[PDB]
Amino acid sequence: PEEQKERKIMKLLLKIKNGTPPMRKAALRQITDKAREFGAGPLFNQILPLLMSPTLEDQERHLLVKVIDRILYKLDDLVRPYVHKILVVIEPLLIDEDYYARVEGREIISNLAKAAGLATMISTMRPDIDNMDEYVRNTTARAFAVVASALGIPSLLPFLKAVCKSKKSWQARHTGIKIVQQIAILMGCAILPHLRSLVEIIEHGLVDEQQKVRTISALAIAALAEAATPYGIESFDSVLKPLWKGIRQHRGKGLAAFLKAIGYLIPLMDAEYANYYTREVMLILIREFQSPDEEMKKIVLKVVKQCCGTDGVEANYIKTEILPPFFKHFWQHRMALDRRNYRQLVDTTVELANKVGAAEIISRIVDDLKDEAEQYRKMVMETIEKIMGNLGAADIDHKLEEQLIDGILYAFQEQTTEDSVMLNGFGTVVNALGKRVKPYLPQICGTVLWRLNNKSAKVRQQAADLISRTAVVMKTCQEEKLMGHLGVVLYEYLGEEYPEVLGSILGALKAIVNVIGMHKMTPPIKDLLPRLTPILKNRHEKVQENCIDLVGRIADRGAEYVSAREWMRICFELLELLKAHKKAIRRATVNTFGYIAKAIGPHDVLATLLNNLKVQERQNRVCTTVAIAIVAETCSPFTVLPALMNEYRVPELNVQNGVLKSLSFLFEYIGEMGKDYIYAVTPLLEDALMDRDLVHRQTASAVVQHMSLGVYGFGCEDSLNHLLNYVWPNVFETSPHVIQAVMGALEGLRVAIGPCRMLQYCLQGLFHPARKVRDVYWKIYNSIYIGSQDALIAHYPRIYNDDKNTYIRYELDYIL
Amino acid sequence: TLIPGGSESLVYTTLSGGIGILVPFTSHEDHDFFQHVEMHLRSEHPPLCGRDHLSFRSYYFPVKNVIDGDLCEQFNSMEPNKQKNVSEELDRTPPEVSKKLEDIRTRYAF
Amino acid sequence: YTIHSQLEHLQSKYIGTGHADTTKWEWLVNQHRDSYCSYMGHFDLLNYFAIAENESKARVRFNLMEKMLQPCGPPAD
Amino acid sequence: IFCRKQAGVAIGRLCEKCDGKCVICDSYVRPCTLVRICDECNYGSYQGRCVICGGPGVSDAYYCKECTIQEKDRDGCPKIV
Amino acid sequence: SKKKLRRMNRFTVAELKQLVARPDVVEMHDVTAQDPKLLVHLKATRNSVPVPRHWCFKRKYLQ
Amino acid sequence: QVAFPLQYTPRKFVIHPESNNLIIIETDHNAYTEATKAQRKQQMAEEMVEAAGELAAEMAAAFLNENLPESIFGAPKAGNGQWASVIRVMNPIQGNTLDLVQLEQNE
Amino acid sequence: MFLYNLTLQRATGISFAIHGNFSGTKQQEIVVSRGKILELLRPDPNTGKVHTLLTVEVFGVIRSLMAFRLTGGTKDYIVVGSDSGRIVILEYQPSKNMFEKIHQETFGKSGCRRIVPGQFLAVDPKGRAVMISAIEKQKLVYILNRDAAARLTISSPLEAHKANTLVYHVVGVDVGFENPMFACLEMDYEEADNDPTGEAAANTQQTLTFYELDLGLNHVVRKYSEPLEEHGNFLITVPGGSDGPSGVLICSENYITYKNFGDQPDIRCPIPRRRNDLDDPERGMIFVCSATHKTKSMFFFLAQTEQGDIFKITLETDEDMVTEIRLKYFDTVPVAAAMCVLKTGFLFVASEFGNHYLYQIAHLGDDDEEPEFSSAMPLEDTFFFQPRPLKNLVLVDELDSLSPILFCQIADLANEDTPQLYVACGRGPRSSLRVLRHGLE
Ligand SMILES: [Zn+2]
Ligand SMILES: [Zn+2]
Ligand SMILES: [Zn+2]
Repeated sequence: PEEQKERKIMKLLLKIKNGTPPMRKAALRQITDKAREFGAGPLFNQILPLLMSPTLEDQERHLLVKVIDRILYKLDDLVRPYVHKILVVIEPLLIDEDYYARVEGREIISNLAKAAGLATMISTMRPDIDNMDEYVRNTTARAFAVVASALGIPSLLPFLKAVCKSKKSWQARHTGIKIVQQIAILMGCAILPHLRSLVEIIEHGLVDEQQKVRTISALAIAALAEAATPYGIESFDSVLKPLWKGIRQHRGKGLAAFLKAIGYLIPLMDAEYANYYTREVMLILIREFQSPDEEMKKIVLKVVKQCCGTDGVEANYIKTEILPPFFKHFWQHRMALDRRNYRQLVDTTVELANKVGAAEIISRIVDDLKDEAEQYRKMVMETIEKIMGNLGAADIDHKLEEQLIDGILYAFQEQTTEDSVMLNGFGTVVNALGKRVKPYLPQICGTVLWRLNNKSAKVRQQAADLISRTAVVMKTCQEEKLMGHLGVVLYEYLGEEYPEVLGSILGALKAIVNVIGMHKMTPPIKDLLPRLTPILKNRHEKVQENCIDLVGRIADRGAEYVSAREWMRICFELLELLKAHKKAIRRATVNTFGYIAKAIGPHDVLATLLNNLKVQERQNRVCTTVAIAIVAETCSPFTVLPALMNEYRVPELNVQNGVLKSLSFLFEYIGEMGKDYIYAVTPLLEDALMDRDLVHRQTASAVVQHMSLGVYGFGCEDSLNHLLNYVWPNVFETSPHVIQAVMGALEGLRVAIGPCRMLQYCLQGLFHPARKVRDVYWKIYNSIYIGSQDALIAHYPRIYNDDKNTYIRYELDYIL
Repeated sequence: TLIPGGSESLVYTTLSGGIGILVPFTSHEDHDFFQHVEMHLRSEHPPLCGRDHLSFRSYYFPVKNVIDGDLCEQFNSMEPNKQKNVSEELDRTPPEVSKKLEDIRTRYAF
Repeated sequence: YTIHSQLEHLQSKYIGTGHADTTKWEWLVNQHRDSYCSYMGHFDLLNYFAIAENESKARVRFNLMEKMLQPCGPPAD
Repeated sequence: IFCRKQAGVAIGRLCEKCDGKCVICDSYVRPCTLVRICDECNYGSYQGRCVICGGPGVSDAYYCKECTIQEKDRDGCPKIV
Repeated sequence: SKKKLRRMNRFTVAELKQLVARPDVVEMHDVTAQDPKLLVHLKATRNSVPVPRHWCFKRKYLQ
Repeated sequence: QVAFPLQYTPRKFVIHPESNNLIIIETDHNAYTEATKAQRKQQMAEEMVEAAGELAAEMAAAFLNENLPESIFGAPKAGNGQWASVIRVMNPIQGNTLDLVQLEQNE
Repeated sequence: MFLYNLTLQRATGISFAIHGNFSGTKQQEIVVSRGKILELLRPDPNTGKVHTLLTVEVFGVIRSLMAFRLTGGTKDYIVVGSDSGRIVILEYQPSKNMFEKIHQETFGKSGCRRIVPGQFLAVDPKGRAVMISAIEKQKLVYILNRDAAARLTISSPLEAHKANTLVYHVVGVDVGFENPMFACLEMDYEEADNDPTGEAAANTQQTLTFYELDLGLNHVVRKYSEPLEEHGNFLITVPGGSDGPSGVLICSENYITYKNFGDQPDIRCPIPRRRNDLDDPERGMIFVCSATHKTKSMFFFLAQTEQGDIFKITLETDEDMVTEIRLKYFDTVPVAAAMCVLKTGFLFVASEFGNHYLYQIAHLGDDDEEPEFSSAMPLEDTFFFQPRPLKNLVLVDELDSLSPILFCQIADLANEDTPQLYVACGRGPRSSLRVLRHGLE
């Protein structure tokens, strides 16, 4: 029988299941064209039990839903008689704690009901909305959400009207209400074309007798608000009142969800409504400020943020109305103990601060700096820090700022975790106290110093950190005793052996020396830097970073204080930082070679760099060649070019290549500046482009590339023409590196010299007798064409027209 | 030459209603100045429409010895932050730059 | 030569490139098409031609895009 | 071997062995612009990997200033797959 | 075969030089072009720049 | 600015140093000269007369009498190879066209 | 030598224009493009004087310019396709009086190439996606979503690479929250270059086609080709969605056509000419530019023709189909690079050579002793009409422009000491010799 046969040949789902990706291509293509002729008749019965098989995997599911959707697009009609079957076997997936079961059932049902018939759907799944089981009601309701995804709400909305206006069953009114909230979850923005039709659907049950329907409808309000935020400035008064009354004449998860939903209604309202509505809802809020519930807390606090954050309600309103119960019931240990409440309580309390100031909020959360759950005072400084950092320290008065600074000190000592929490709190709080902090610098430091004395490393390290934070304001005190303190006491801790603390100590010393210059530093740098030199041997990325930073500052500014001989020894030590395994170190090393060339003259450091070029192993040769480029950039290139060029004569490879690579970087650093040394360097590149070796011409070509890109636009085009004459012959080459550097030289030279000159070099060998030469010229002309295909329009030759074609361009020789 | 006693000039008049002048330089101090002005301006204030300025002015054959007065004259309409940054690279004050910008049109054109 | 898979992918990527055997006909016809696409793109050569002949911008661009089809004679053989 | 299926807005990343070099130029210096990759060499187990090592995406692949002067950085996901 | 037919399809250097409008160019590299009329018109265009010497040679560039 | 019209596209011009006096040469593609303009107008009016039906219905007068200014109404000029010219002698300081030489058909 | 380059007078000629509320208000702004310049003007309704608010350099070529509004926002972004391999998104800050770059997407190489996108660019009427397109082998599409904070985002682009195909235009079709989709023209030079006879040069047909989104499956699928009778330049979009039907007016030579896919039987109409004209027996007629006034009440198109004549077009439509077409002679204004038909009762006629104009609309172009034309009126013969001076439009404003500056001469040819400039400018009948001077009158 042809039907059993069609299924037989149809099981090339084996071709797609097992097999090569060739197998996949053969079968996928054949069926994607046979999707009519094969049909869905045999498919669906082969197909449903694999899609329901217990361990078909993520991408098996992905591929099979690919199949179902595209074959259902294909066979809009040729899938017809299997609708209730697909329906009921996939249905529980939309109402299912796997978001992706929801998603995938949703998408395939979208396409199913889409290329299918709505009639069948309605027919089968009307009588199930009235059913007795909330299980089946939820499953069919989230199904209906997926079916609206598949077809569109419009075709359905009156039948929704029915399933929601039913006077037989409350079961079915609850069902329709959750269908509502479900689409409100799924399609999201896609509702505003209706935007009130569903609101009409739901107006019936927030007053209903069954708490189930009432409160799921509250949550429907929540979900619709959520998808219905921002855009939606129009129609909304036609339902404002059932919301209003159910808010109080209701109880449940729905009410907190509805508070978030009416948060969307507090942003979208006007005074004579957003005064009465808010003012009314605030007493709801005051009774909910003690709500244990989590998503309650979320919804009510989000609400409050927008609600008591409008211009409808005066500061007085909140300060006498919201704050007392709000602070009372949310400023218990429970909320900081909570993982959600910590941050969200923060959010809304910072916003109420933004609303009504600091001289009351700060006062209401002062002594939570001395509570028990260190998490708590941690939270309160998290807030306070955010608050004063955004707003300023001007609002806080005297006694307030006192108790604040003191609770701060406590939090930081009491610290028992390795966290940036209390650090950032401190940094922000003094960052905002600005100049308010003068009189407690004895207090603040004395604390930090006693900590710096501790046995266990961790607290020592912490105190070093805290110094590195407040370092700048330590200045704004003008604390003679106190900034002097931090200076000498950190000179003490310079003996640490925990790299993690030593690095931060170096950071704090640097950030002190920035404010207070060298010649009034508390340890005179005359004793500091001698102490620092034995640290440069600490073979650790963070302490090394900060140490070389500090020594670079000093050698820049102090320069004359240190002696030439010291700088020379330090040069010789840098020469073997160029082999660290971390690249930050090596870039810092090169920079300081630059600074030393500025302080001392360039010539001795350049002599010590060439001798390093003689080393082998490449990555310290390459980094000394960077350093040479840098020395030349700072102290003008005429000082170094003769020595480089002359060193190009020592007969060794690694060094001739070092010279060439260094000129590369130099012209890149110089850029336009190379417009000076281009003439000096040409006769050396022409020298090395007339053969000396493969690598000789590879390297001279790289140099030409970088010179050209530097001297773009400064007129030194005669020199690059001259060097084209010498580079272009290497065009026929084979070695990959050699021909590659040649091609690079020709792109650089293309921007710098223009595309006429290079199209002329490329003219004659486009159509030449050999295929090796045809191919190289078409490679070049391709790269000349891709970049700057639009200049060439005025550079093409004149190519006469034979009999049956026209080839001249008369457009271009109209006279005028 | 346009205005009386103004040094010589090249007037160019395009096909889209544009009219302008190319004006020589008398001192590598002027030259190097605007040279650096725009060499920074390209880097920190690129054109709106995606392009690169160097490549737009070297569309067909590369640039050679012309500075883009219409990019330089954009320093005015720039933002205080960047106005700072660049004039500090020049270590002149935004007054120094903007006056040296305006006066070079002053002595040639209007 | 996987470089070549990529490189005749590049030939497939950029209409107008070449290779060592390319024929005067492909070369000059590609440059001719590009010339047309830019006469259209640049708002001003369009005025140049519109004004040179006595046509109007719709007339101009219609001609151009008709010509874009066999601009340089019939093919090679 | 290259992906080169055209560019996007998804940044690339470097393992720590591969930390520091440019993607093609094989430099170690003066990186200017960030790398972007294609969706196809963006998805799945290939999220946040080393364009070169294949190792875990930790540090950001960048573009040597030469590569940006010659605009070899305007071709797209250069993943050696 | 195909190669023999197109080799015979090829012409004399005198064939070329007499055909062409600018005879200075003609060389046997052109006489060996698969499109010598083009190749010669190109090589006789203005301002264009001829292939290096050394593609024939067996020695590499500056050995 | 202040703008003194022309009727054919301006190609080039030269100066008269004696009287400050400007000789413009103007010329256009795709246009009939003055002569052929009027001549084929009235001639089309003739072939228009010949509808053979009421003879009475006369529009030719209104044809030769209408003159819709091309300055707004587009230029009644057509063909493909059809050229037109003018030389004009004008004053820069005021827009008098003190002389107008108006040339042949396709010259 | 060492030179410094200065522009005294910017380029004046106009190439592109858009109209939108580019400052969020319902006072409308106009954004036109000079050569390498983006210039924004706001027309005051009181006097009728347009103030040129913001004139900016972009250092590139503006090949394509199209404004768009996000679904429900109050601003009017700009999408600019220029000659770099990028699409750019622009906005106005009146607070700083400056254009602001929201997003930036590279997709290829620089210069006015041939297969790199940027020449044509269209949007979807609602503001959901943009398509960028070249004149061969390449088109991409970008999707646009407000972010949580409603600050626009743009994801990676789609593809429609189809070899050997021109494009004479691309345009977005107005669907109602379906998948957006686009109507391009096309052609296929392919065979005409396989045929050694030149036969396939003739006998090749434009194919008015639609590509379609699938935002669910996130790709572009080729829906609907249809071989068109004859090549026509472009496609005016029909205000669909809720208002109007969907569909395109194909502006082909001598004939303007309604057409939409599905059940509609395709609608024709020959173009009415002016009578007793003096134009070559051969010369065809093409629709040059268009502009559509779609308002609370209804919609209509204006399209212009070579001799400068403007026409009105509205749709005589039954339930889902339209039924027939009425083009009725409005008036004739300078030849236009663009029309931007305001509310507040004007329209911007961007001249193409010379001074560009602002007209104000006086009568809807309906119900007077000017005849009536139609797509249902059968005939053996054509229509005609006899034009006349300005009836339905009144010339409010006149902005000067030198475009084109065909010749110059510096001299001091008035008795004044400072030199004047003698600019020979303008095209054909609208040409002139014009005196420039440094003074103000
Ligand atoms: Zn690189
Ligand atoms: Zn990839
Ligand atoms: Zn790696």
